[PDB]
Amino acid sequence: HWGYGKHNGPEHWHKDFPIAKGERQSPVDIDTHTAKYDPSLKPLSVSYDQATSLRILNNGHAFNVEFDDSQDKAVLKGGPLDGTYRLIQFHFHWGSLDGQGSEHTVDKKKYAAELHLVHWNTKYGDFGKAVQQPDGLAVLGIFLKVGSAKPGLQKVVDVLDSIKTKGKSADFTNFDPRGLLPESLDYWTYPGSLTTPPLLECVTWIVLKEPISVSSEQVLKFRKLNFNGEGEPEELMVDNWRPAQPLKNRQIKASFK
Ligand SMILES: NS(=O)(=O)c1ccc(CCNC(=O)Cc2ccc(O)c(Cl)c2)cc1
Ligand SMILES: [Zn+2]
Repeated sequence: HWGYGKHNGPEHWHKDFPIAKGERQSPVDIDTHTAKYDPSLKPLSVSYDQATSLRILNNGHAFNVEFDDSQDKAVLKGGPLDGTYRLIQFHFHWGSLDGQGSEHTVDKKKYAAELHLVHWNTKYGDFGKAVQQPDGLAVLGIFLKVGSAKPGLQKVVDVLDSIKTKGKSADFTNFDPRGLLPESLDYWTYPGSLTTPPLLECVTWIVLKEPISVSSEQVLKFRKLNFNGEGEPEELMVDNWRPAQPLKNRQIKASFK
């Protein structure tokens, strides 16, 4: 099916998923000098105190740390968001080299990786229904640069050996996602889509200005994962990012000056 190779990559997705050339596709390049400061935006509220992580899965495209979203245990509110959005999972997109890997770019600059904390609007009952709504999801994006290690990410790095191939999963309870956040919550926001098929245009993107630093050794372990399943020829899971798409008729708002 779809992937990140030369024959099934982003350039090919539009054939099976025509929405790939849609009105509000993601990611996009964030031109910092074109974004408009919006004084009406309310403070962003990240409430992850009662977060309940459950499992980590290699789905052949990336790895997901899944949470229990049967109640409002971990939610995102405020900012450009109306209502409550529950955290369902988080994952990353990364490159084969430190100079590439992120999906969104800042003034054309590419980061080593990008973290996506996915949340769904509770007004819609379940994730499946939410992806069919223009304001169904809220994804918090965090850029990762290479430098000093991120203590809060090590627990994720150390379990990757147990889910090397597609389809593999492992118990991953008691993980605190608050350990992956930077100091500042300053952000940029715009209406977009999922960055992978089905590419549904149901996302309110909130991208933080401040990146987090991770060590070369931590990102190197991300690159040892496989796109393939067990017993199959090895294809390293690297460069699983979609490039920037046309902004078209959209405006990016900033929470800061
Ligand atoms: N890179 S990104 O923009 O943050 C991002 C985030 C999340 C997704 C997963 C979307 N999955 C489905 O749509 C399948 C589904 C369909 C019905 C369901 O009930 C359930 Cl649970 C799942 C893709 C990309
Ligand atoms: Zn993503």
